[PDB]
Amino acid sequence: GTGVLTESNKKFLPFQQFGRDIADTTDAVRDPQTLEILDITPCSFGGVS
Amino acid sequence: AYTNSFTRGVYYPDKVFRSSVLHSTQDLFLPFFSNVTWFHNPVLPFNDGVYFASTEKSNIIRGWIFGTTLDSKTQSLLIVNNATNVVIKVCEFQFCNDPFLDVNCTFEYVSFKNLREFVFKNIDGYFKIYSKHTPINLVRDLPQGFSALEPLVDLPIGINITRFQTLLAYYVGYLQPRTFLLKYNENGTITDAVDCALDPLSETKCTLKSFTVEKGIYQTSNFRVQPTESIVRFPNITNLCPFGEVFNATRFASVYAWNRKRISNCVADYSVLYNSASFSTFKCYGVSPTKLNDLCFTNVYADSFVIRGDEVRQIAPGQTGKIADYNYKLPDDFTGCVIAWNSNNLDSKVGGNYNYRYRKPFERDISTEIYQAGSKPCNGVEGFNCYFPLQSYGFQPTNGVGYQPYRVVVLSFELLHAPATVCGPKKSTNLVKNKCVNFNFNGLT
Amino acid sequence: VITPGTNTSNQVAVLYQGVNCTEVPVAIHADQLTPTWRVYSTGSNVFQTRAGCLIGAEHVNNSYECDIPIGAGICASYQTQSIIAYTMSLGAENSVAYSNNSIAIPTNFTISVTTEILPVSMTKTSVDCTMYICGDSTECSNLLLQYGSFCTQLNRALTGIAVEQDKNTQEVFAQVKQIYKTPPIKDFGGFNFSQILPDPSKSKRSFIEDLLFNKVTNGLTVLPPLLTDEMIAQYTSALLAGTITSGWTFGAGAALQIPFAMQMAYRFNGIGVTQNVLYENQKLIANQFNSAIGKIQDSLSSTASALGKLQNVVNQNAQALNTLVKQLSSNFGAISSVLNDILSRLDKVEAEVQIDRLITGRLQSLQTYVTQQLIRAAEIRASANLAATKMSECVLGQSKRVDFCGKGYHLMSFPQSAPHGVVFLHVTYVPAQEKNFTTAPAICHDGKAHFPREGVFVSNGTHWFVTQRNFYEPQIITTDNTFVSGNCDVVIGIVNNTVYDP
Amino acid sequence: FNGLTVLPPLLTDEMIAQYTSALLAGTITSGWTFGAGAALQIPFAMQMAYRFNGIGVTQNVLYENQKLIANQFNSAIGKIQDSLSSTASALGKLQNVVNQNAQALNTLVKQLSSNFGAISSVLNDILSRLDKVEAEVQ
Amino acid sequence: SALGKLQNVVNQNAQALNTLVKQLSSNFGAISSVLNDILSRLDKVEAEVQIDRLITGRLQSLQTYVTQQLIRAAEIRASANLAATKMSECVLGQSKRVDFCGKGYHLMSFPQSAPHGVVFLHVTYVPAQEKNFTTAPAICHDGKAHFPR
Amino acid sequence: TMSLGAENSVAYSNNSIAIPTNFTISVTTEILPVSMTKTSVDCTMYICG
Ligand SMILES: *[C@@H]1O[C@H](CO)[C@@H](O[C@@H]2O[C@H](CO)[C@@H](O)[C@H](O)[C@H]2NC(C)=O)[C@H](O)[C@H]1NC(C)=O
Ligand SMILES: *[C@@H]1O[C@H](CO)[C@@H](O[C@@H]2O[C@H](CO)[C@@H](O)[C@H](O)[C@H]2NC(C)=O)[C@H](O)[C@H]1NC(C)=O
Ligand SMILES: *[C@@H]1O[C@H](CO)[C@@H](O[C@@H]2O[C@H](CO)[C@@H](O)[C@H](O)[C@H]2NC(C)=O)[C@H](O)[C@H]1NC(C)=O
Ligand SMILES: *[C@@H]1O[C@H](CO)[C@@H](O[C@@H]2O[C@H](CO)[C@@H](O)[C@H](O)[C@H]2NC(C)=O)[C@H](O)[C@H]1NC(C)=O
Ligand SMILES: *[C@@H]1O[C@H](CO)[C@@H](O[C@@H]2O[C@H](CO)[C@@H](O)[C@H](O)[C@H]2NC(C)=O)[C@H](O)[C@H]1NC(C)=O
Ligand SMILES: *[C@@H]1O[C@H](CO)[C@@H](O)[C@H](O)[C@H]1NC(C)=O
Ligand SMILES: *[C@@H]1O[C@H](CO)[C@@H](O)[C@H](O)[C@H]1NC(C)=O
Ligand SMILES: *[C@@H]1O[C@H](CO)[C@@H](O)[C@H](O)[C@H]1NC(C)=O
Ligand SMILES: *[C@@H]1O[C@H](CO)[C@@H](O)[C@H](O)[C@H]1NC(C)=O
Ligand SMILES: *[C@@H]1O[C@H](CO)[C@@H](O)[C@H](O)[C@H]1NC(C)=O
Ligand SMILES: *[C@@H]1O[C@H](CO)[C@@H](O)[C@H](O)[C@H]1NC(C)=O
Ligand SMILES: *[C@@H]1O[C@H](CO)[C@@H](O)[C@H](O)[C@H]1NC(C)=O
Ligand SMILES: *[C@@H]1O[C@H](CO)[C@@H](O)[C@H](O)[C@H]1NC(C)=O
Ligand SMILES: *[C@@H]1O[C@H](CO)[C@@H](O)[C@H](O)[C@H]1NC(C)=O
Ligand SMILES: *[C@@H]1O[C@H](CO)[C@@H](O)[C@H](O)[C@H]1NC(C)=O
Ligand SMILES: *[C@@H]1O[C@H](CO)[C@@H](O)[C@H](O)[C@H]1NC(C)=O
Ligand SMILES: *[C@@H]1O[C@H](CO)[C@@H](O)[C@H](O)[C@H]1NC(C)=O
Ligand SMILES: *[C@@H]1O[C@H](CO)[C@@H](O)[C@H](O)[C@H]1NC(C)=O
Ligand SMILES: *[C@@H]1O[C@H](CO)[C@@H](O)[C@H](O)[C@H]1NC(C)=O
Repeated sequence: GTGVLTESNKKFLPFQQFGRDIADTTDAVRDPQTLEILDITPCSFGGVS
Repeated sequence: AYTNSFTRGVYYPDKVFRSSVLHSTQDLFLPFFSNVTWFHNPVLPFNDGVYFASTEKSNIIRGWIFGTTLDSKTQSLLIVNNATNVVIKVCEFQFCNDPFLDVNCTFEYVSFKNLREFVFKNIDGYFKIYSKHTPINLVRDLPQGFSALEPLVDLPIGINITRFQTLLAYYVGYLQPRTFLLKYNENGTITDAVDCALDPLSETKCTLKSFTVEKGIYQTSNFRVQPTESIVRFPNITNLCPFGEVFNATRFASVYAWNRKRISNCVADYSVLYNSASFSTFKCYGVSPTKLNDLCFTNVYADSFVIRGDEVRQIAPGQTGKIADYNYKLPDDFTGCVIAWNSNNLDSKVGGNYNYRYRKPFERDISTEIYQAGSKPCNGVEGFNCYFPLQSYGFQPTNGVGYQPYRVVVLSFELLHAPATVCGPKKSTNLVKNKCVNFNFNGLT
Repeated sequence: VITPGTNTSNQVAVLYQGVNCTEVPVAIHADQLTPTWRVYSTGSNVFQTRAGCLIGAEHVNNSYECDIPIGAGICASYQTQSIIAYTMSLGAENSVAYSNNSIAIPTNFTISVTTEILPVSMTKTSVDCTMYICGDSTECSNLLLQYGSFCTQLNRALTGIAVEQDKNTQEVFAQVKQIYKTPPIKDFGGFNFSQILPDPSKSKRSFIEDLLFNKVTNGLTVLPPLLTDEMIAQYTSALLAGTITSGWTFGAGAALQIPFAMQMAYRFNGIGVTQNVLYENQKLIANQFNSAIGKIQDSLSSTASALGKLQNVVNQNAQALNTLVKQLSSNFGAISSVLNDILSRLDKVEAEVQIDRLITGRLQSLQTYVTQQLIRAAEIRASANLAATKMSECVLGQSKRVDFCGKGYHLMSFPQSAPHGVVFLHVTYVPAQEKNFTTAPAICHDGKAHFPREGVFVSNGTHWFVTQRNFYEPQIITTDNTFVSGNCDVVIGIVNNTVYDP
Repeated sequence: FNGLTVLPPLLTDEMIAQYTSALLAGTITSGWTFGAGAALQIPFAMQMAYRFNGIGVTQNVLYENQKLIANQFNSAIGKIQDSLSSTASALGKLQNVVNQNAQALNTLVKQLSSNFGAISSVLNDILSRLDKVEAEVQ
Repeated sequence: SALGKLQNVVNQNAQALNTLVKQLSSNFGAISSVLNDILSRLDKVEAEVQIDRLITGRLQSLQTYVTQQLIRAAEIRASANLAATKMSECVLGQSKRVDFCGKGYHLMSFPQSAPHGVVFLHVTYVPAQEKNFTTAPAICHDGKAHFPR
Repeated sequence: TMSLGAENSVAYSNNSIAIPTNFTISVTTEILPVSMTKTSVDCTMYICG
C-alpha cells in the first residue's frame, strides 16, 4: 500500500505478523529484518474548496 | 470410551494481531461439547483434521505417524520428540510402530499435573500444527476451561493424509467446518469464544457479534421443512432408441438435400454416443452433454448429411457461408448437439465422388432451376454467368484434410411442454404423497 | 429467540414464525433432516400461538403489561424462575364515577418536570468516489470514466445532506437576536436554576448539559459542523437567560424584565388557575420545582438508555460507514477483491473484464449508501423541524396545545444542548387531590336563572358555592360572580338557592 | 410465497377497539381532564357548556337550547351511518394503503418470471441442463 | 435574493433533467454510446452484447433519477402541507402559536401567488419604547391582599 | 470567528418591570414552495430511441 510508516507501542504475539483495524484494514506491520512493530497511517487527502 | 470436549481446542485462525475486538471466523474447529474418544495404540482415521491431547510430563508418548497407508508403499509423515529435538521426515518408511523403550524422503526437518494439546490439519497442500501446554488438576477427563492453541509448523508437502497413529492417557476428536466468534483482548490473545451453532443463545450472540445480549426478541435464523425422500416419475417405456440407424446409416445425404429422422417412443442413452472415440467433434448448445441422460423430450430430430471438412465450422448458430446460406441453416437460438467425423475412409472415390453436392432456418430446397448470375434471363441455357445451381465436392481418397469428406449429424431437441416421448435411462420410483419430497417429473426437478 | 438478557439468565425461548407446531420437530429442527438447527424436540414446553409455534416458554392465564412483544396480543417475560408467555393487558380497568349531578374538583396540585429528547443533525460526510472505487489505481480510473456523471451526482447529493445539517442546527438554536446573559444575583423568588444555567468552572455548559454530553458515547471524509459545541451552548444559555429574566417577551420584541414570581403568576393565569393560588403557595411551588429538577439529575446519572434517540444517530452513522468500508473486501464475482492482484495476474484484455465487476459492485454499494443517507436525512429534518417548533411554542411562549409541551397543563420549558440534538425540560401543572361534590348548571333566585361568569357551582351537601374549575376554592354566590339569562323553566337541572347582592 | 412472509400486528383489532372504547368513555364521562392527570367526572350537558365558552359563545345559549342541540347531534350521527353504509369509496385513503402494498408484492413476484438475459427464468432449468462452468454464467 | 426557495425548485429540476439527458452520451462499456453505430457496424449476435450494456447503463441512469425525484417530491409535500396549514391558521384565522405567522404578536396575514409556491405577508404587532417601573405582586388595603383582574 | 449576536445583560431585579409605551405594525414576508414541474419519461424512447 501507500502510507506513512511510524514507530509504535503495539504488543504483537511472537507469531503475529501484521495488525488489522475494526473494519479489517491493515494498520500495523512487523518489520521482517528487525522484529519491531510499525504503525501505518494513510497519506493525507481532502477536498479543495 | 467417550468424554465431553467442553470448550477445548480453539486456535489462532490467522497470524493477524487484533485487540479489544470480537472477530467472526469460519474454519475447521472442534465443536463445543462434542464427544472426544479416550485411550490408554490403534491406527485411526484423520478425517478433516484432528484435535489431539494427553496427560504428559514424562515423554512416554514419543510422537505420531500419518499418511494413506502410513506404511512402506508411498511417502508418509513420521514425527518424533526424541528429547534432543522434534525430528520430522515424510519418507516411504517400512519400520514398525515400536521403536521406543519399554517405559524416498521428499522432505525432512529438525527443531500427570500437566496436559499437552495439539491440532493437526492439512489444507491448500500444506500440513499445519498448533499447540499448547498447561498445568491441570484431573487426569481422567479433559479440563473444563478456555486456552487457545498457537501455530508451530506449516509444511509445503502436499501429502493426501487419511490415517494416523500415536507412538508410545490420550484423547482424540475431529475438526468440522463451523463459525466461531473469538474475543481478542488488549494484548492480541484470544481469551474467549462462541461456537455459533451450539444453541439458540450462541446463534443470538453471533447474530449481534456480542458476548452479552440485552432483554428482547431477535431473529437469528430461517426455518424450512426438509425433503424426507427423493421421487422419480418418468414414462414406463423400455424400447431403446434406434441411433445405429442414424450414425451407421449406409449412405449419408447431400448438404443441399439434408435428411431428417424422427426419434420417438424410446429410452435414449447419450453416453453410448459421448463415450465413443468415433467423433472428431461433439458440441452442444442449450444443454451440456454430461447432463443429457437426466433429461426427457417431446421429440428428438436427427438431421444428417456429408460435407467438406473445412466447411463443418458453418454447422452452428450465428455462422455464414455457402453451406449455411444456401444448403442448411440452424436457427440462432438452436437447442441441440452437433457431431461430425472425418469420413475419407468410406465416402471418397478416385475420380472425386460426383454424388456429393452443395448449391430460413430448417429449410430444404431441391429445385433444379439454373442460377441466373448475370443480367441475362438464362432461360435454362448454361454459359457465362448462367450456371446449374449444384456444384460437387471433389471427394477422393488422396485429398488433404480440409478437402476430405466429413459425415455430420445434428440432434435437435423438442423440450418438455406436452407429455414427453424420448427419455434418458432414469429408473422411476414409487410415488409418495403429503410428505415433503424432492421430485423429478420427466426432468422437471 | 426470546432472551431475558444474559445479564439476568441464560434461559431462552424460540419462536418459529407462522409455522404449526406439528411440523416443527419434523423439519430442519429435531427428528428429521436437520441442517445446523440442533435438537431440542421440546425446550421444556411447546405451545401453538397465532404468531407461530413457541418452544421453551410456559403458557400463563394471567395478563401482565407487555415485557417482550411476540405478536398477535402475545407477550413473554421472565418470572417465578422460567420464561412465561401470556396475552398482554392494556391497562388498569376504571369505571368513572359519572352521574348527571356529580363533579370531581382537584383540591391540590404538583409541579412536574418531564424530559423530551429530539435529534437535530447527522454527522456531515463526503466521499472521493474515484478514490473509494479505484483506490488511486490508474487502470481502474480510466474504466470508471465510461460511467459518466454517476461519481459526480453522488457528491452533489451528499453535499445537500451536509449543508442541511447546519441549517437544521441553525433553525433550532439561532431563535434569539442577542446573547442575553444572567444577572449576578439569583433572586428568582426561591426557584433554583443553578443546575441548568452555565457553570463558570466548566466548555462552559450547565451541570445537566455535562451529564447529557457524558451519557451519549479511505476516500471517505467527515466534515466539522458550522456551529461548535461552545456556540450551541451560548445559544442555549441566551434562550434560557432570556426566558428566566423576561418571560415570553424576548420572542415578540426586545426583552422586558419582570420578577420571576410575577412571570409564574402569568403562567398560572395562562392555564386558567387564578393567580393568587401561586402567591399564596409560592414556597411550596418553588420547592416542588427545585425537587423535580433534582430528580432529572438522578435520572440522567442512573442510565444512558434514557438518551436512546441520540445514541441511535451515533450508532446508525457508524454502522453505515463500517458497511461501506467492509464492502471493499467483496468479490462481486471477480477473481479477487484486491485490485492489484487482477492487474498483476492477468493480461489487459482479461483484467479489464475482471476490474469492471469490482467497479460495478463498488459503484452499486456507494449508490446504496447515498440513497439510504438521503432517506435518513429526511427523517432527521422532520425531527429538526419539530425541535425548531418546540423551541418557538414551548420555550419562547406558553403552548395551549394538548400534550405538545409534556403532560399536564404547560407552564414553561427550558432547552439544554446534547450531542446531535436538543433536550427540553417541560414544566407542567398537574392537579392531584380531587373531592366529589354535587353540582348544578344554574341557580334560580327571584325567578331569574343565574350562571357563573367563570367557574362552576358546587355544594358540600348543605351550602352552595361558586368555584374556579382547576383548583378547589369556594366563594359565596353573589351578583358579581354570576350573570342572568331568562327564568327557571327553560334550564334542565336548575336548583333553588340564595344569590347575595353586595 | 417465494421467501415472502407477512408478520401479524402486535395489537389485535379487539385491542385497538379496547383503546378507542377507553378514549371515548373517558371523553364522555370526564371531558378534557383525563388528558392532563386523572379523569374527573362532570355531567355531559355541563361539559358541553365549557365547549361553548371555548368557541366564544356564552354558556346560557346551550342550556336554553339543550334539546335542540342534542337532536342536531343525534341526527348528525344518523347521517354518518347512512354515508358509510351508502359510500364505501369514502375510505379511499385506507383502501390505497392496501392497494399500494398489493401492487408492490405482485410486481416483486412477477419479476421472478423474467429472464434478465439468462437461458431461462427458472433456476432448476439451468441446473438441470448446464454443467457447473456454464451454469454459473446463467 | 428573497425568492431563492422558489428559484431552487426550478434549478433542482433543471439539473436533474440535464443530468438525465447527458447520460445518453456515456458508453457504459459499449463500443459507442450512439445506438445506430452498433446496429450499423455489428451483425446481430455481436450487436446484442453491446446494446445490453447501453440498456443496463441507461436503465440504472433512469432508476437513479426516479428515486431522487421520489425523495424530492416527499420534501415538497411536507412544504405544501405546511403552506396549507399556514393558510388555514394565519389567513383564515389568527394563530396564537408563537412565531408561526411571523415574529411579534400576529394580527393577520395575506396570501400572494408566486411560481411553484406561495408568499404570505404576515402583519404583526411589535411593542416599542419601553420604560422601567417599580412593581408589586399584590397590594394591602384594609389588611387584605388585592390582585389586578 | 463568527458572531452569534450582541451581548446583553437584561436589567432584572425582584421589583423592576419594563412596559412598552408605543408599538410598530410590522409586515413580514414568508415564502414556501408548493409544487414541482410535472414530468413524464417514456423509458422505451429514452433507453432504446
Ligand atoms: C423460400 O424461398 C426463398 C427465396 O424465394 C429462400 O431464400 C433464401 O434463403 C437463404 C437463407 O439463408 C438466403 O441465404 C438466400 O440469400 C435466400 N435467397 C434469396 C434469392 O433471397 C428461402 O430460404 C426459402 N425458405 C424456406 C423455408 O424454404
Ligand atoms: C398539597 O401537596 C403537598 C405535597 O405535594 C403537601 O405538602 C406536604 O405537606 C406535609 C404536611 O401535610 C409535609 O410533611 C410535606 O413535607 C409537604 N411537602 C412539601 C413538598 O412541602 C401539601 O400539604 C398539600 N396541601 C394540601 C392543602 O393538602
Ligand atoms: C441550588 O441548588 C443546588 C443543589 O442542586 C445547591 O447546591 C448545593 O448546595 C449545598 C449547600 O451549600 C452543597 O452542600 C452542595 O455541594 C451543592 N451542590 C452543588 C452540585 O453545587 C445550591 O446551593 C442552591 N442555590 C441556592 C442559591 O440556594
Ligand atoms: C358546608 O360549608 C359551610 C360553610 O363553610 C359549613 O358551615 C359552617 O360549619 C362550621 C362547622 O363545620 C361552623 O363552625 C360554621 O359556623 C358554619 N358556617 C356557616 C356560615 O354556616 C357547613 O358545615 C358545610 N357542610 C358540610 C356538610 O360540611
Ligand atoms: C323552587 O321554588 C319554587 C317556589 O319559589 C317552587 O315552586 C313550587 O312548586 C310546587 C311543585 O311543582 C308547586 O305546587 C307550587 O305551586 C310552586 N310554588 C310557586 C310559588 O310557584 C319550585 O318547585 C322549586 N324548585 C325545585 C327544583 O324545588
Ligand atoms: C538480519 O541480519 C542482520 C545482519 O546482517 C542482523 O543484524 C539482524 O539482527 C538480522 N535480523 C533477523 C530478524 O534475523
Ligand atoms: C455425546 O456428548 C453429549 C454432550 O454433548 C453427552 O451428553 C452424550 O452422553 C455423549 N454420548 C456418548 C455416546 O458418549
Ligand atoms: C535425536 O535426533 C538427532 C537427529 O535428529 C540425533 O542426532 C540425536 O542423537 C537424537 N538424540 C537422542 C537422545 O536420541
Ligand atoms: C521413489 O519414488 C519413485 C517415483 O518418483 C517410485 O517409483 C519409487 O518406488 C519410490 N521408492 C521408494 C523407496 O519409495
Ligand atoms: C493427492 O491426490 C491428488 C488426486 O486427488 C493427486 O493429484 C496428488 O498428486 C496427490 N498428492 C500427493 C503428494 O499425494
Ligand atoms: C498487557 O501487557 C502489559 C505489558 O505490555 C501487561 O502489564 C498487562 O498486564 C497485560 N494485560 C492483559 C489484559 O493481559
Ligand atoms: C456403429 O457401429 C459400430 C460397430 O460397427 C458400433 O460399435 C457403434 O456402437 C455403432 N454406433 C452406434 C451409435 O451405436
Ligand atoms: C441486570 O440488568 C439490570 C438492568 O436491566 C441491572 O439493574 C442488574 O444489576 C443487572 N444484573 C447484573 C448481575 O449486573
Ligand atoms: C396444525 O396442524 C394440524 C395438522 O398437523 C392441524 O390439524 C391443526 O388444525 C393445525 N392448527 C393450526 C392452528 O394451524
Ligand atoms: C387456563 O385456561 C385454560 C382455558 O383457556 C384452562 O383449561 C386451564 O385449566 C386454566 N389453568 C389455570 C391454572 O387457570
Ligand atoms: C365519588 O363518590 C363515589 C361514591 O358516591 C365513589 O365511588 C368515587 O370513588 C368517588 N370519587 C372520587 C374522585 O372521590
Ligand atoms: C338525573 O339522573 C337520574 C338517574 O338517571 C334521574 O332519575 C333524574 O331524573 C335525573 N335528573 C335530571 C335533572 O336530569
Ligand atoms: C432600566 O434601568 C436599568 C438600571 O436600573 C438600566 O440599565 C436600563 O437601561 C433601564 N432600561 C430602560 C428601558 O430605561
Ligand atoms: C409612536 O411611534 C410613532 C412612529 O412609529 C411616532 O410617530 C409616535 O410619535 C410615537 N408615539 C409616542 C406616544 O411615543
